[PDB]
Amino acid sequence: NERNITSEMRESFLDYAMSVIVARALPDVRDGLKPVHRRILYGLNEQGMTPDKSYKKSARIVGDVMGKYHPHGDSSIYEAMVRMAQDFSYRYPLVDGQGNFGSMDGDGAAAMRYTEARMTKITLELLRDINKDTIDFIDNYDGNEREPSVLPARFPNLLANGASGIAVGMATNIPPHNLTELINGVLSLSKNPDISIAELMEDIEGPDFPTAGLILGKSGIRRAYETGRGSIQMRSRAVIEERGGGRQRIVVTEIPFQVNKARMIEKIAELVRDKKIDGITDLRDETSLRTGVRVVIDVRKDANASVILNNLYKQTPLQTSFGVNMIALVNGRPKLINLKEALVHYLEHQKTVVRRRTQYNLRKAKDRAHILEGLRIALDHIDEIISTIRESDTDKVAMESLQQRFKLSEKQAQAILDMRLRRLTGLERDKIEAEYNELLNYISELETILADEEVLLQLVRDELTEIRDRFGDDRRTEIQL
Amino acid sequence: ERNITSEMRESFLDYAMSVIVARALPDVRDGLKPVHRRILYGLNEQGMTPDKSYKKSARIVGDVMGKYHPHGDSSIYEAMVRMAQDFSYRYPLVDGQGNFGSMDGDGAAAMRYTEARMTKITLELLRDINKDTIDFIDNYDGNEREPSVLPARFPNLLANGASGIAVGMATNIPPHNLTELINGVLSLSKNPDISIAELMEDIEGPDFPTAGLILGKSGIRRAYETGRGSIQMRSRAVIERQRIVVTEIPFQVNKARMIEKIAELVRDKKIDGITDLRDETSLRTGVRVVIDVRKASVILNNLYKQTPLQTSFGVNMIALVNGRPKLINLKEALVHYLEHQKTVVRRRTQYNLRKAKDRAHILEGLRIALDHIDEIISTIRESDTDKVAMESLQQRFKLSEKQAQAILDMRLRRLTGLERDKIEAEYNELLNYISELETILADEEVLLQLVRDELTEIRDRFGDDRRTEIQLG
Amino acid sequence: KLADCSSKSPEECEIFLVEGDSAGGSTKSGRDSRTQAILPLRGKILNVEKARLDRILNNNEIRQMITAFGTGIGGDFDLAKARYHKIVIMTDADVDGAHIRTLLLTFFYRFMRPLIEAGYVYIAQPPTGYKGLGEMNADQLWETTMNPEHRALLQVKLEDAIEADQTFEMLMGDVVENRRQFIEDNAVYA
Amino acid sequence: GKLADCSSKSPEECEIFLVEGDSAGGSTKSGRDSRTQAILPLRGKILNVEKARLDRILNNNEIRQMITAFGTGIGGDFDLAKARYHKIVIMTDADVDGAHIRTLLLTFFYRFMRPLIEAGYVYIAQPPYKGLGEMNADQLWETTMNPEHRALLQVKLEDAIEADQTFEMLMGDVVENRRQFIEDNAVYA
DNA sequence: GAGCGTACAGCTGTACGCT
DNA sequence: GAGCGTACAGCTGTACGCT
Ligand SMILES: O=c1ccc2ncc(=O)n3c2n1C[C@H]3CN1CCC(NCc2cc3c(cn2)OCCC3)CC1
Ligand SMILES: [Mn+2]
Ligand code: NA
Repeated sequence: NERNITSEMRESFLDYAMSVIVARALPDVRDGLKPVHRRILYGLNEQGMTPDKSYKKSARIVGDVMGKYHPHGDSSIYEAMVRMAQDFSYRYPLVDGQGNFGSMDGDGAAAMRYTEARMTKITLELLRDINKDTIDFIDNYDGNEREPSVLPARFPNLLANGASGIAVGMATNIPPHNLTELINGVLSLSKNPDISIAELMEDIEGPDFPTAGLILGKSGIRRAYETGRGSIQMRSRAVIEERGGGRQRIVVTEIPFQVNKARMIEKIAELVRDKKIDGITDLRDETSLRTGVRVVIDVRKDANASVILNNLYKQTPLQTSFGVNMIALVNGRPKLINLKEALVHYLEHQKTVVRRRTQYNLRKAKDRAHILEGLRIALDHIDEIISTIRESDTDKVAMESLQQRFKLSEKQAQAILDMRLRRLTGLERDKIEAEYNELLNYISELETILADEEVLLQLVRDELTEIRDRFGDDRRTEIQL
Repeated sequence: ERNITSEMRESFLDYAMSVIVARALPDVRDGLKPVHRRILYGLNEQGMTPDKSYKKSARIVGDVMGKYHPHGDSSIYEAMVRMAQDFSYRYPLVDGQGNFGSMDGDGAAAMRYTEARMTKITLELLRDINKDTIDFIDNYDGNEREPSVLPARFPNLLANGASGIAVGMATNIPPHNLTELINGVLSLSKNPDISIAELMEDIEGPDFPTAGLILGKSGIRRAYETGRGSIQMRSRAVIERQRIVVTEIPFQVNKARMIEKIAELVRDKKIDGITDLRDETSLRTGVRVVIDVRKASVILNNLYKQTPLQTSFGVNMIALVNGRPKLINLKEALVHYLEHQKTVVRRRTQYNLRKAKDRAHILEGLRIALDHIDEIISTIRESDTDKVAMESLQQRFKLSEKQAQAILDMRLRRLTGLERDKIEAEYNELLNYISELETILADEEVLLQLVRDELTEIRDRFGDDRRTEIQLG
Repeated sequence: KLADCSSKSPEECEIFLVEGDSAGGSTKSGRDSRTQAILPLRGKILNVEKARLDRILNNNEIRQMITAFGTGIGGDFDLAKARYHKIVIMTDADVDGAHIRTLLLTFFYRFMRPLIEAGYVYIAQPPTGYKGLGEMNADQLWETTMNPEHRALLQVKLEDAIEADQTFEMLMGDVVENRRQFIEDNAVYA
Repeated sequence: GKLADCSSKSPEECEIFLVEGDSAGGSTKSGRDSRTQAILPLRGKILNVEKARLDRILNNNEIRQMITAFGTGIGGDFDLAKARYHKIVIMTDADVDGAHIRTLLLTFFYRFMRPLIEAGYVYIAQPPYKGLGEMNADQLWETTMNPEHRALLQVKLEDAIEADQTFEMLMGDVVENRRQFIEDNAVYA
């Protein structure tokens, strides 16, 4: 019939904008993932593509993810997966990929038909206890599948790997961090709810990029930690070595995060070709698999290498700023957060996961105890049980007779009818008793956790500590003060 | 060092042979090229049957690409698309949801948008595949298993036809009418010394999905006798100043392209009398191309000659027989298929008998256990381990290892009243079934009749009217 | 690109703008080729509220629309020279389709405003729940969306020119703040 | 187009690796010794210079890129002394489609750059297993590209007459002679 | 002639926010 | 500045046989 152009534009643009904000471009505060990444990692989990298992074809993964979880282009899915496997993009890679997954020179990965992928070992920690009712599941786009709303994420993934995302009306740009630092920070926070950002920074020095390099100063870091917004200068690792006859050369071995190496060299050569910079004689990318990143800039005899190097920082991506803008989803809404907020939201997420996991374990263990109690009754009075079943004309009658005679529940009665004859042998009765005895031990341990929040919080601590010891590594990015 | 002649000959022979035996040519048994067989087997493994809902095309292609077909996604998808088009496949093998292309050469929607499943009749290609009827082979990487041929309970090669460009050779087989083919196979099964002329009483000629006309029986006969021949496919056109209406076009003719050539004719002043050329074709209306005439028979005859309104189907029945490319006539094609059916049904029976006998053996053990249950329990109860219990059951009751195993695996709920009557009833049915299967394995004629019956059932369920009219004169 | 219709009479003719060939195929098979033309675009079109004029005119997709409508642009725009009296926006039933609709309406508002004023610009209503229009069969797409007898087109009405000027500038304009403000003002999460 | 040259300019020690695409090319660029090893990824099945007319051959992009990379020219205008590399390595996939691309490249080399073969600059690399587009940089370097460990097969022209016949028969426009060759030599087993 | 149908291979245009 | 990274979208060579 009729539709006002103003109403249409406002409605349609808000529809798109909100969707990009909440369901595309911005990561969750709890697991640090976007929809596409969480659907890739969940997809890997469902098809049992674990580190111990062999690589699977990338086309099969992207097809499974596209079909079940992500009703979007293959390009957007595949390219997302490739990033999580790149050791130059991801500080803690979440995907293990075999084949050509791209280089720092910005050549793309091989088409998905050549490559194979699987989980990394730390990705198991993202997904640990996902099947234990720790997180809520929601319908998928078509409603024929279920998908997680958030992963348990047993390590602080938002701050570890960081994120960048161009949304609508806003964006996010969060630098990666060191896992040993972050967990130490979370442990500190857990011991002091009224801890300062200042004190948190004793654990968390600043960003830690997979590409190492150098951070200039700590004032940039402090501001971004305090307000969620700040500018951190990333510098290449370059040295000047004398060459004899007064000659010098600049050797670059580490470049700023998210900088394309080939493109950076092109820029340098562009400045030399246009004579925008003075004193450079030769430019060679001697990067090899043996040496790693290596860029050699030869320098004329008369020219001062220090001046040339400083000029290269100003004029090229040799020095680059990372503009921190810490917008994550909190309770389904875009929020500019500070370092403490992000850690706090995560800790609360862990507490819930651990509390829900314990509740689930207690539910299952008590169910299993109920069953074992029924089996214990059955094996202790087996002669009576046999007779009761044999005198029964149908399975239904046997059900009722067992419940009446032995004061059994319906579930107990079913388990007895489902019992194999091999269970009547000597070893099995001791097996049921031993299983039931240690179960009672387990039930009380879980109750102790649910009885005291102090016990539960220590459990969170200890699990993070185990994840720190196993997956923690050295700082790569040197912060020069 | 490496001789250039040696390298050229060996590297080229590698490609040529591969293209011939594993790309471009269909098998005579099931009429499938590798990519088609891999698509259909994928659908079956993932349980994408007609009763189940449509599955995302991208998810099928990734599954096929990952396990079976180490080739481009476009190669697989375009192949799957074609099996779902009622204008390409005389008996479509894929059931497609969404945009799957038109007669005007418009391709299907990107695979992110389409959904697919098996057709009813694809189930018949795959029927009995888990009954040791066909030989399985390692996939390309050795992580998976795939079929070398499908059981193909209907003659798919001739029904759906094939065109493939190989190396050194090619294939072009027109589709046929299912009823006619099965009738033709039934005839053959009764008369091995049957002639082509006799076979043509059942199989009048090709039957294109796009219907239309065939000019004469001469082209058909020569193609059926030698494996090669020109068959004139003519559009269905009627005359009604006057206008010509085309309702059916020849097979594999692009409708939009054909119209362009008619318009190109009148523009070049190559034909006389055409005033207007319109395509009034809608899905609801069907094919309708109207050619208005200046104030018509001579013009229509002129169009047949000068446009793809009449197109030749150059028949060239090359297929893989025993893993080798062979130019075949009509009889060879039916013989090779029937012999495949005879093997399929034989192997299925062997499997079935083997399965039934194994089961009837288990049931014997259960009967003894249920008949003497008081003793069975005590023997089990007095045992310390499962192994001891296994030995005790075999010794005391003269049971096999499998029988004793099945007794220990028996649930307590099977001790109930109706259970004993349920075991004996199943057992009596087995004994008769075992008997039926042995009769089939012991008499060639009984096996051959079983093939006849099964073929006839598919004819009665899936057989349809002929679409293409064969005009004599 | 353009699959034109047979009728050369603008008053009874309608053109459908679809997202591409995947939707274009369904649309071409389902259409009434007598009076329904189809122009498949190629994903997100240019935001004419942000782009420079030079880029707009050279833009291939923009050019195809101007050529299809046959009116021209801006001052050269002649409503009499319109070959279609119904320009129907038929984007996919998703959030990106909603975006492409805003981009299209932006072009129409800034370059061919008289089309909107004359009431030539419509919005199709495809059934919700489908991934794309290419996900639909041609028969279902025709009956529910394209058939004049059963379809439900929305005629784009310009009621307030000054309000519209501000609306387009805020949503589609170069300044992010105005957009972020609107989002904060209006966004409904729960 | 997409050539990654070696830094050195001394052809006697330089080598160019011809690969099938960017999938293979990417891995190859990572793993190579960028001092002496160049990489030219083509865009798949290259034109058959035996069947194709000279107009099309000279118009072809991958053909043009190869001509430019070698710097020799074609025919009588061809000069051996102007070769940019003294090792032109055909590194085809592994698979049967690779073998085909191999025969298409040797057809081009024989017909347009025969003295390149004669001099012994043309080689065939042997990937270790399926395609080499699925290989890591370290894996590809050690197995195929490392002059310490690699096994390159030098193409040698023995009988010119016999080689002229081989190309005409296999790659020529007459199907029959090619069908015949297949029939005579194919062992299906 | 040019296209039928399985194979090989890859690139460009758009939106969006930020420093 | 321009490109970061998830989104939308699509095209053109090449081989090979026949007719
Ligand atoms: O449309 C065009 C136009 C030009 C062009 N140039 C270069 C180029 O690479 N491309 C160009 N294009 C397109 C694209 C080629 N395209 C072909 C399909 C392929 N699809 C990969 C894929 C998809 C899926 C798979 C596997 N592989 O299985 C799971 C589900 C879907 C991606 C690359
Ligand atoms: Mn869309
Ligand atoms: Na040397």
